[PDB]
Amino acid sequence: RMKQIEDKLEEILSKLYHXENEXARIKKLLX
Amino acid sequence: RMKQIEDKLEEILSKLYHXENEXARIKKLLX
Amino acid sequence: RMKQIEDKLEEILSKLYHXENEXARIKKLLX
Amino acid sequence: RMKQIEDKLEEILSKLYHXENEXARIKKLLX
Repeated sequence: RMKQIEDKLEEILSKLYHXENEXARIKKLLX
Repeated sequence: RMKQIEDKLEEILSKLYHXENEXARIKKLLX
Repeated sequence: RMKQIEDKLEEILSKLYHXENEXARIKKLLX
Repeated sequence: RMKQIEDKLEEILSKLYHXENEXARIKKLLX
């Protein structure tokens, strides 16, 4: 269950990287 | 407690999807 | 340690609510 | 593994502080 929790936290970190990707996209629209 | 933690992580993932919807709403205002 | 982890996840959820607060403030600047 | 999970949660919180850094930078482009 700890190693299910770590691999939920990895796919939270992936959906923060998708944070990062939108924040280059908005900074084209605004930068 | 592990399967309480996994179901806090699910309702963090839900509030990243609300990330996603706001980052659609801001791209109507800016796109 | 599980109920330390749950209360790190509470203070991640709080800093997603600060997500919501800024996505109110940017939507004043743009809405 | 609990104290591996807490230290994934710290490096999630760090990548939320980077939320905070960008939401200073966009609030220069817009404020």
